[PDB]
Amino acid sequence: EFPVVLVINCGSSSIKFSVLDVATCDVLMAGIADGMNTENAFLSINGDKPINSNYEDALKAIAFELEKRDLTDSVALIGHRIAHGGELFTQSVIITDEIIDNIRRVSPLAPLHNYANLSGIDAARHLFPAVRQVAVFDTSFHQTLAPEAYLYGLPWEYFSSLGVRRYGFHGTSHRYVSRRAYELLDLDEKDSGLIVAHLGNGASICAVRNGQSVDTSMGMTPLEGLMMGTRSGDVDFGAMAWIAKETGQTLSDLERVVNKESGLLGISGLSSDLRVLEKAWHEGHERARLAIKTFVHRIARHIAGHAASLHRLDGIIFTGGIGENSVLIRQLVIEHLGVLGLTLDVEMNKQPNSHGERIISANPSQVICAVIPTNEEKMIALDAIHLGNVKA
Amino acid sequence: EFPVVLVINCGSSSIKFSVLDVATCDVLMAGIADGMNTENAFLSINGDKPINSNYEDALKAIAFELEKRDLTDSVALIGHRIAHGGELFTQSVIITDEIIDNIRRVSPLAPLHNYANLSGIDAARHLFPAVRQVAVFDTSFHQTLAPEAYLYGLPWEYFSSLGVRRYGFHGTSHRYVSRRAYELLDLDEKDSGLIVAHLGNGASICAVRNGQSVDTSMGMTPLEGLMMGTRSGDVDFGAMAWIAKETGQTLSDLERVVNKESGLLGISGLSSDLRVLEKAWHEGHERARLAIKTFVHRIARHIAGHAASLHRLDGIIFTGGIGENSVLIRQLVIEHLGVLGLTLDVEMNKQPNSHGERIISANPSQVICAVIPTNEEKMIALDAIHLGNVKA
Repeated sequence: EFPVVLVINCGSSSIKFSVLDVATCDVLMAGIADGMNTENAFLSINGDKPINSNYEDALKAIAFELEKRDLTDSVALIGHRIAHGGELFTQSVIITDEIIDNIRRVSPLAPLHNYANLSGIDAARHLFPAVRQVAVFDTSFHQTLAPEAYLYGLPWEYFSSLGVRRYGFHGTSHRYVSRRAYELLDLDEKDSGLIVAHLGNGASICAVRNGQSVDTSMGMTPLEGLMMGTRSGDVDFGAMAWIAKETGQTLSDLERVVNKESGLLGISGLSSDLRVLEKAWHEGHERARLAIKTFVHRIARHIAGHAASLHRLDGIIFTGGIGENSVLIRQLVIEHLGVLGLTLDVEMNKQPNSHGERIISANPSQVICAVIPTNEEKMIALDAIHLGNVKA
Repeated sequence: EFPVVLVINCGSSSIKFSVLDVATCDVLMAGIADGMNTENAFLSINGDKPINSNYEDALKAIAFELEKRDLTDSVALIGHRIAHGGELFTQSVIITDEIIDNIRRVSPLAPLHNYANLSGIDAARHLFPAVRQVAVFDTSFHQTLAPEAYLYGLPWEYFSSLGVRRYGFHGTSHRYVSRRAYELLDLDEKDSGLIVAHLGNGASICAVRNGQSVDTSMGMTPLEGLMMGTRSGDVDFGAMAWIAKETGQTLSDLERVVNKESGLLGISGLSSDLRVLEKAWHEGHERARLAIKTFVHRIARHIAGHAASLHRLDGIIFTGGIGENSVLIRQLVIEHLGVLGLTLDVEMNKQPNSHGERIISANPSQVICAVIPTNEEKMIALDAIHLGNVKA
């Protein structure tokens, strides 16, 4: 019958979706319902002919587009991406009224995206009442973190009553990539130490000991850790308090600066795109050079820092938009980690992403370096497929 | 004639002082003029019989105490501890009107302590007009940091116009300890990679490549990096912004919490003193255990992170109150760094601080581990003595 999985990702102003074959996890259809909540909303199926509304309206359009393509009868599972699962979700679950209630409980931890996810769930339940639906969380993989790894240095009341703690993100990616690495590197999952560098527009490092996440660079919010596209990353709180006095800016004013105006875009004053910055550096632009150098320095710093949660380091894995495609960043990051005895294979590192799961380190390297393309829709689908066998 | 150096440290509410022999750098007198700016002020010479006023009043008392001890005629040099030298000071200098003017320029970077230092300089110039006086800066050693190491991910204007950047502290300690390490470990200064862990009430890590500071854990303020006695250390700015909404606290309200109420005291809810917390952990107290475990985790994390600024790691050096005396912390931190191939010599690590400069790592260790007691007054004096030969 060739059943399919409908993967849904509801952002603050967009609904991204994919349709994957159950047997192969091949993408059969992809799209994005952009410009949400605004009066102008457009659906772009397969990147062609935009056609012109609330969250349910956009999904009803997608459902009617699958109905006219005769795929509605093949949708056996629906996968939902949830931004934040708090401490309540440690893995992917079958959606029920209880799960919805519990997602709503943790929604204050991400008031923007989580309510959009619930809107996507409410709509998909209305349109597909007979289809099994699953929730896959960004945070769930990092719930194996020890208290010493997730606690902040703040007073205990902030953690006990307010729930302030490290959660970490890109967890679905970090899990997927780690699983693939045991195959590629011929490692035993239960006797392994990996560092996964997820480098995209948002970026995080994760240390994976014996199949479990033990440290990750993002905190309670996606703002901590690595410097990113428009995100500052680690920043001295005293420096932020010093700025507030000099500029007369509040905490909310500076939160927007840290999130939207900082990072690669902030230092260079040009772009959050590395392709632009690399060219500018070769064209002699110094602020683009510094932005990249700082980006690399902070990546090296966190990769090495995260390695302290491992007993033995077996592999460093690059993934995400930047991790998969930037030959320069990988070279610089690896060369910034000679202290861990890394040796780069320059020609292998030059190979484009089309070569997929690949080794980029030379033989004398003490630690294997690799690129593994991340596929978050596939992991969502694979979780959905596995949960498809359940009788509940 | 046996000339001496008068070392002065002016805090926000105290004047600490020592008198060191020029030839040996042996402490001949030590004291503290505490309770400054308040109406009750007491001078404690050698920890006996407190005797009972502005910054000049307290120093005039010290000067009269040296006059009655017949040492005033032996004071050939006066050393001043300056909290912050901005970007203007890269080393210890002979104090002139120009230097004073320039210290005043950078005093907005530390409005509390720096003006107290200038008050100590103004007073010491009044009391000892014929004595050479030198300034030694907490920040100066970290001025060798590359832009990639000291820049934050914030927009460029914050660095260019406001001067927001990493400065780092304990620089005098980090320099001194690093110099001693080349002797103890038989290393060539110009071909070496050290990590210095300064663990006291305030704590910082510093990476020293070829004699130069290349990375350090504190930032623009002493609030960034390691979790400390009452300091939180690295904290997600988004988490702080999240708290502000829930509690209704401002940025200044949270700065005091981060600085005075957090850290070891914050998590344990008991003490900032490790001796208390160690006993409590053995007595079964869980929050004291977690405070120490988090303290160690964050130390391990930064030591390993800082090692990425080195090409070869030769030694890890412990110093400061905790680094010198805490057998437990050293054991746990080293055992948390098996990834760097560290091997602890348990019996050597048990040796008390009276054994001074000592190796605590076993032979199979890939990296030498050592304790080197820090002496900031001596480094101030040694800088003063060297600058004593100058004709200006």
